[PDB]
Amino acid sequence: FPNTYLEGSVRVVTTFDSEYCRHGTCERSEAGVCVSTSGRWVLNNDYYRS
Amino acid sequence: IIIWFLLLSVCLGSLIYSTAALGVLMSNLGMPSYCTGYREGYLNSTNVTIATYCTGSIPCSVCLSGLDSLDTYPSLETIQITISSFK
Amino acid sequence: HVMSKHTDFSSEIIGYKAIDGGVTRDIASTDTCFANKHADFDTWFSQRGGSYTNDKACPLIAAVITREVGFVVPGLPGTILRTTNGDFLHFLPRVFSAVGNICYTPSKLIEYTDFATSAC
Repeated sequence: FPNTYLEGSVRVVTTFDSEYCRHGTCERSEAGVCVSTSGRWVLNNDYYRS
Repeated sequence: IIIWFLLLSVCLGSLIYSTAALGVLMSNLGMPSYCTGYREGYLNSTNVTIATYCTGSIPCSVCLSGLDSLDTYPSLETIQITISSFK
Repeated sequence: HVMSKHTDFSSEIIGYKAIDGGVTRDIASTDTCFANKHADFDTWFSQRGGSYTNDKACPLIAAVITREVGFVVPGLPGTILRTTNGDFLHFLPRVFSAVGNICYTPSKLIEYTDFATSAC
């Protein structure tokens, strides 16, 4: 799991150039910073960017 | 040579089947018998799985056949899945 | 082995939840098959007009209870209780009334409506 700085209704996350995995699902992401208006799972890629 | 070992394995399997039949007769009619100890210990034990209780021993597992266990649920498993990579 | 129905601790149950793929999820009327160990679930599901077939290859039914029942096993949600007949049971204990299905983050506990789209 990546490092986070804010949890709740709004989340901010930081990522590195390595794949991250959670319960039953592993995903690949690039290094960067992401901001979400909802508590949904967030990773740095085109799929979540869209 | 190999035939003797095969016959020994067959005889051991027949003895195990006889013990299982004795356990079935116990479950049907009582019963103070060979398989009482394993089931009596397992019922009061907190071991939800037979693997940790019997430690892989064949007769212990044979005596415990027919009872509910946590291992019987296939839905509790979770196969690890790798998501799609890119476009 | 064939599953059986039990009615113990029926007065302490508020509702029922389904466990699919090792993760608890809400129940919808469109689902057609479950693994059940309770008889009151038939009245719970019939009042909503649903029907189902019992099989072991289908999500398990667990009851939300207001009483601490059973013991905790690592890797399994809720609590596990074994009946006097050897059958096992599953329950969802809670501390406060406003509880649905709760998942664990590395730091805190946050409720969720869908596992696939949550911080779980």
